Amino acid sequence: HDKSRLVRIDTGPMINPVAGKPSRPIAGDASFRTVTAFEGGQGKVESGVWESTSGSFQSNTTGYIEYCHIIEGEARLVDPDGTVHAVKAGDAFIMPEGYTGRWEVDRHVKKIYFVTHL
Amino acid sequence: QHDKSRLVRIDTGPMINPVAGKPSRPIAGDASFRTVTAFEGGQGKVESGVWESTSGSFQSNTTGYIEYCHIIEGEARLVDPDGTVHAVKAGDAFIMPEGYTGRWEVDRHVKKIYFVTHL
Repeated sequence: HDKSRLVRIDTGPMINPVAGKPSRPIAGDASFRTVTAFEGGQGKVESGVWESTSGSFQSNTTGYIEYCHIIEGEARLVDPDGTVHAVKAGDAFIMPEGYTGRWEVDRHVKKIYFVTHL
Repeated sequence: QHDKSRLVRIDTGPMINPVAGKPSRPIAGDASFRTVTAFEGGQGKVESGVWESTSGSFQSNTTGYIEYCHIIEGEARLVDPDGTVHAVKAGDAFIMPEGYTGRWEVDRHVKKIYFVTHL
């Protein structure tokens, strides 16, 4: 990217998505597709689109803060103490540094992410 | 304030106790801002919340930080230094890179979620 050109996040059909799988699977066989939209701050900042199929898996954001904006489908985030957060298209949230809750995806979900490494 | 084991949800409902502001580089129309901070982290490095502007135009200057914007209501145009026009409306997400100096043109009213990371 260049300092004088706005970077738009394309929420249309994913171009050359990267395949992935959760590193902390719980249940089901969730698989991921990601497209990076932006990289800056000498490797410390990244943004793009991510998709998951059904399943459950644990987060660990030790070392970074992540903003999420659900754009399609739905999921539940369940904090370590059991507090359930139902998220659906249009919902925005932040996983603070060192967040270790889990994702439960009944069907399908897509989000925009913005990550800042500390 | 926040805790590492509690998800932080950004309230996109009515602005509660917003802080009033004005553009640093107004162009035309006396745009007036309201901001509500949702999150502060990384010992001053990261801030996120909701921001609104009334009609008008103003020039940005993001020297020292990267800003993610997600339009949640209304619409605007962002015009890059070279004249490239970006029409933005509800649901559109974009990033102003560090040192961005394009301008905003708000015909009526616009509201966005912002996430800023200082460099």
